[PDB]
Amino acid sequence: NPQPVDTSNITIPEKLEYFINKYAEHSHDKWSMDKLANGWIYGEIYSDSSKVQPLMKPYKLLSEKEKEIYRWPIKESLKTMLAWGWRIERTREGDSMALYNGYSPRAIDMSNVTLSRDLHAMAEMMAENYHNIWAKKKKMELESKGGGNHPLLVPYDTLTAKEKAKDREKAQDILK
Amino acid sequence: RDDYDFLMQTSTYYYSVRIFPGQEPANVWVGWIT
Amino acid sequence: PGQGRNNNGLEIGCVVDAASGLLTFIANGKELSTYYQVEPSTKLFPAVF
Repeated sequence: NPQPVDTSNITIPEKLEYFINKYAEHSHDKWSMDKLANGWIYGEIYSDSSKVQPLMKPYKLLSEKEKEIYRWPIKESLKTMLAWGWRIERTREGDSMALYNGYSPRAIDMSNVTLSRDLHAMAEMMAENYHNIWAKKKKMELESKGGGNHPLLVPYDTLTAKEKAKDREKAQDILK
Repeated sequence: RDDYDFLMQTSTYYYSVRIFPGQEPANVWVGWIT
Repeated sequence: PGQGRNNNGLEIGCVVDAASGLLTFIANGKELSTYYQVEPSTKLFPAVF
């Protein structure tokens, strides 16, 4: 039975707004890298035929609607990690960077960061929760449409490494 | 750009170390030892 | 100050003046405040820790 943790009653603190904004900008940067490397059509205007929809303007220049598509996954991510009683705080380094401070993207590589044992463990556990959320959604839609059994609807332990790669890398990205 | 006579008469030598992206600069020291 | 860490690899340039025994460093086109003065006949090995 897929039972993701409940996040309705949890509220993200105010100091995490800057984190949410930064992560959303970074996600937009990665997505721009992805599509530009793919061969996407650059966003000067809004033309349907030439596939120029997202406009790839700076996250500064994105509207609130396009800002939410990145922030919301981060919102439930923070809600999930906080609903587990975890203590997240901005350290002296965060205070120091706060004191310190047409679109050409620049996204830092994240695989360079080395993750510790404990953070790795909670990374796999939150990836398990992510898979549980996806499994619940998949189950709901499959008995909504009344047919088919998806192979990936299997316990996270029984999932393979390649099948768990998405959730593992998303957890590693947020922790990193 | 540079002066050929100054290069011939000088005794100043140079090298450089490029810490690649992904390696934290705080963990790297650059200089000379005996 | 915390930089973008993507513009280029951090290129620290070590300069040694053997005629005067002066050791200077350049962070990125800018001369660093730290400098060293060495005794004559010193042998210096370019080292990185």
